[PDB]
Amino acid sequence: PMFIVNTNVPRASVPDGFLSELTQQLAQATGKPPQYIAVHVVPDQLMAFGGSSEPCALCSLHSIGKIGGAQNRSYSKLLCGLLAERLRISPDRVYINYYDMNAANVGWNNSTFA
Amino acid sequence: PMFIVNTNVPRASVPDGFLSELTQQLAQATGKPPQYIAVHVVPDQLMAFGGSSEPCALCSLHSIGKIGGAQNRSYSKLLCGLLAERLRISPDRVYINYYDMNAANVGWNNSTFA
Amino acid sequence: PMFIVNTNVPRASVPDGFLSELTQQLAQATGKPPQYIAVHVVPDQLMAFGGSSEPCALCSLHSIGKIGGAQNRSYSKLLCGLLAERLRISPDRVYINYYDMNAANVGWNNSTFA
Ligand SMILES: COc1cc(-c2ccc(/N=N/c3ccc4c(S(=O)(=O)O)cc(S(=O)(=O)O)c(N)c4c3O)c(OC)c2)ccc1/N=N/c1ccc2c(S(=O)(=O)O)cc(S(=O)(=O)O)c(N)c2c1O
Ligand code: NA
Ligand code: NA
Ligand code: NA
Repeated sequence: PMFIVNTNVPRASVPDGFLSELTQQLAQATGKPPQYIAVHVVPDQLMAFGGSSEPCALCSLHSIGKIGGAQNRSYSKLLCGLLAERLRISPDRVYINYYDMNAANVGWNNSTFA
Repeated sequence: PMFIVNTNVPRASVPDGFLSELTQQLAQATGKPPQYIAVHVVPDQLMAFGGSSEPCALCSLHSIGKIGGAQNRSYSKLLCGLLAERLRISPDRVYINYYDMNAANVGWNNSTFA
Repeated sequence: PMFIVNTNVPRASVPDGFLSELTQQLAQATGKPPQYIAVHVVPDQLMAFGGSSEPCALCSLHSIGKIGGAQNRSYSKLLCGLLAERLRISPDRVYINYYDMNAANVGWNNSTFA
């Protein structure tokens, strides 16, 4: 799975340890081994949410399967939780787009997952 | 809705008010409430369009609904118009990918829109 | 087609000519003219792959058609090869998401490709 967070919070506000915490929490939530989890955090962005420049985040989570209505509600609770507690971003200023990828449409290590 | 622009135009060439202008104009073109519109501008990027490093932009508009053949033409006209006028990027060096998101696949406020 | 690579390798490690090499080789792999290929390299990113931050890349290739099981295997071998040779990124720390876009969902030059 791959999780990306783009945010206007400055880099100095992202705690040491945050990529590793995301990695573990995501391995647990998706049930995938942490070796297959990739995480990307992009701070200091020029962005607005509802017109406002208060702390916000635009995120995505791509996974081959493990995406669906109930799982996505559970991921959002987890990930909004983490963004609130670690980056002090309000959950109503977070979007997370979920993508259930076909294994044939994900390249890795010179091939695809199909 | 979430609109993202990545461009090789430098930050100093992004005029004050640009994020607000996008928010406002997208609210109107899409008909959706502006409190839900997020915008994100990423300047100074290392990019090429057609092999050329002349100003260009690669963009995404994601929304729950309001995505379709006629509507996307209207957004393309609007958004190429703003990138030409404000960032001096030629419309034929702009790509915009449109995504009609399922509500179950967008997290917000600890849950999803489902 | 549009190819984006996000990587933690520093900008000074991206060799001169790399965006042109990606442009040329993708034009060949996809069969589309290079005038229509866009590429975007994002170095110096805060990322982890499998819990750690050795060189890695998270990529996307969007194309109108020319996306499918065999083609994507070939694109993955081509793009992992380039990232390994040119950026010193191991193929097993690369993910590439492939997206077959509908023409009506790609804006360009004030309209869409529909
Ligand atoms: C805004 O639109 C929606 C909103 C909701 C909704 C509302 C409220 C929610 N949360 N409320 C609260 C309240 C208090 C909270 C408090 S508090 O202390 O009590 O204050 C503390 C905390 S805390 O942080 O725990 O402390 C909280 N979290 C709180 C909190 O979460 C919420 O949570 C997830 C979700 C759900 C669905 C919606 N829209 N759905 C669709 C679906 C399809 C559409 C299509 S189509 O069908 O797909 O085509 C086409 C088109 S169109 O083409 O554009 O016409 C459309 N418009 C579509 C469309 O709109
Ligand atoms: Na130049
Ligand atoms: Na896109
Ligand atoms: Na992607």
